[PDB]
Amino acid sequence: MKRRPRKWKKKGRMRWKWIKKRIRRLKRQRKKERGL
Amino acid sequence: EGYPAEVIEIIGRTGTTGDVTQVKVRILEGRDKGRVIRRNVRGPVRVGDILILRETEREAREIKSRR
Amino acid sequence: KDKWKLKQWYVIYAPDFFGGVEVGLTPADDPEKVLNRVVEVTLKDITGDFLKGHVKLYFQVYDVKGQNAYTKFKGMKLARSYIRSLVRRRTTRIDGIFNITTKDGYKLRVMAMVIAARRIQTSQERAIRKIMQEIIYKKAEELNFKDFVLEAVNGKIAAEIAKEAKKIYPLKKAEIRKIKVLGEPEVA
Amino acid sequence: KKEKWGIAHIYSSYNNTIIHITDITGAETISRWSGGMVVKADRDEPSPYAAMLAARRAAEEALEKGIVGVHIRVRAPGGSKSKTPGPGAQAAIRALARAGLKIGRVEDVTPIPHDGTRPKGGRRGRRV
RNA sequence: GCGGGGUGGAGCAGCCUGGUAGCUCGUCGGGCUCAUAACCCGAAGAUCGUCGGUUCAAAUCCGGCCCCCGCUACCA
RNA sequence: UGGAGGUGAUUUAAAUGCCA
RNA sequence: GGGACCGCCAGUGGCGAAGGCGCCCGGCUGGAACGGGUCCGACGGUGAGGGCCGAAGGCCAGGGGAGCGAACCGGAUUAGAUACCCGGGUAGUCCUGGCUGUAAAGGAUGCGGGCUAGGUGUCGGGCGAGCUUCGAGCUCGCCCGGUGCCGUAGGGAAGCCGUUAAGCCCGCCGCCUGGGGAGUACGGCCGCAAGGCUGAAACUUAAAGGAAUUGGCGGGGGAGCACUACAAGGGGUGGAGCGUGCGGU
Ligand SMILES: [Mg+2]
Ligand SMILES: [Mg+2]
Ligand SMILES: [Mg+2]
Ligand SMILES: [Mg+2]
Repeated sequence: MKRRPRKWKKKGRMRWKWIKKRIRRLKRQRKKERGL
Repeated sequence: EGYPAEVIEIIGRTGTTGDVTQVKVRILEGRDKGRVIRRNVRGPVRVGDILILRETEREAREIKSRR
Repeated sequence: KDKWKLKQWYVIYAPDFFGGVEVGLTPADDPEKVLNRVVEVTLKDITGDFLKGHVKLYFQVYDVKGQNAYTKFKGMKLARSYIRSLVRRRTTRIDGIFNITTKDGYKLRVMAMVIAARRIQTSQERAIRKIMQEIIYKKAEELNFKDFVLEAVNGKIAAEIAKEAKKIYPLKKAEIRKIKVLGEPEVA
Repeated sequence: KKEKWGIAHIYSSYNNTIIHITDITGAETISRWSGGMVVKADRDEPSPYAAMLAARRAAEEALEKGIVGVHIRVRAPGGSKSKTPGPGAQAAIRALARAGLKIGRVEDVTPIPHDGTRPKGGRRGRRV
């Protein structure tokens, strides 16, 4: 996903793995969701 | 039942509340009569007392090198 | 109890080649049952001088003639703690596993081992292994079965591998370890 | 001769212990004692105490039928699990001889594999 | 054709086997922490719809009446 | 003198905190 | 009767471009180091777009399904617990022909050349002395190669590097230019799918990030205490009426 490794530092945010997985659940959508 | 064994050395005090005492004693009579074992006792003891025990085969569990 | 108290005390014999020397007591009711149990005993107990204490042997019965089970050889094993006391750091064991057969037709599988004094690269190792296989092949063509098992476990072949393998590199405790039988021939 | 002999297998665990007194070849059982038979609590199912008790009673049977002296064979579950013997070893063997039966060759036969199968847990261990 | 419970503020436990409504969420209050919640324990709390019978004696075994009422006659 | 690497072990139920 | 890995010797040990590679024997097969008064005669470094390999995971089929087992069904635990613990168990892991081309793919350090202190081990080869059960062995020097540690000149914000530079000099190449909104948006390109490569802007904020320094703390580790701590003992308050101090009305 063209990683940018300044984000994993978990300082004032949330994990990165479990944000990727949630962006997929919306790209799979705006692709499927009447993006036809 | 009445078996006495004689205290020949005090070794240390264990127990979560500092109560038992590591003491290597000798049995004096019986099917053993001469084997020297390892036990923890409750109360105060002096080197040279005459303790009774009741199993002559319990072999109490070892200490952290007394220290 | 009768199930217990109806048993009957058969006796076992050392196999014939060792020289019959009684070993062990076994309880059993009817002679059809005790014909495929096995035994383990040392070598010390059967005409054994102590320092062969760490050898271990096996016989299996093959017959029941009136309170006698005449045994038959089955195998041989060393002591695991014993060899454990050899392989230390900077020692580089050497393994060898081989199939041979015998004049009289018994074919067997043996697993003999050496231990060097140091570490050595393979091109001064594998030659040892080739040498062992060679000087065993030749050996197992002239001897009957019973006599072959005699002298290896007597402690004799060791004094020959530990002779023609030294001619590459100094070593310690060369010897054979475990012997397992495979089948038995068609003749006789 | 007149030398009746036998073999005692002793199988240990973290959770119980087992004693098996047998004939010479090993195929004919004589007396069998466990840990779950004598004591009750499952804290002390592995204690050395039940070990002793059952392991004196075992001799107290096998001593009548005719067994005199014994060889020992100790073993852990081993295999694809823990390799350490239970602490009940000296809980039986120290006391077994004390029950008057002799001692011969004594050995553990702990089964070890040359690269056996997969252990439990997996990539994170028993994550207590 | 029937047929069931007829229960504290709430789950109704407990009914031939007969004397203590029987525990459980909830209401008052007391403990521990610094203070809160979890946690602990006393208290309140109906007393079996109701008229009875049987029953020394009761929801306990049997009935009058009535609360609510829960299953009564489908596969092209 | 100080580490530099490896194998094992490594423990019930324990949540949260106005105002300058 | 089966299926799946090859224990301990094992070594900052070897082999490879990187991912990786460890039971034994026979065949086939690529590369590197060394020793070489051998031969060809500048035939080189990098490298846009291009082309190949690339753990595990998913998927196309066909075979195989021991142990291990997301999904899924049970008992626990709990204020709850769809998580930790336990008993089972589908897909996968396994074999043949494929597409996927994703990693902390980490020496977090692109690749070639010259030079600039000394110390200390260890694998290969070789040369030189000694021994030597004379063995393809065992010591000790010295030359050339890989893999380790300590530390001068110098260098860096400091952690620290030190001829295997992060020092000083000559080449070519790819990226970065507060922080998020964002690896999203719209558009094209390969994929059977899951997805992968290319990648902006409006606006919002005054700073996010690094290296070290004292202290507080730690359901981190050592050393040492105390009847306002426990252990071991003696006597009590809580429950009654009353004296007396607060709360509140
Ligand atoms: Mg960065
Ligand atoms: Mg509170
Ligand atoms: Mg816990
Ligand atoms: Mg390019």
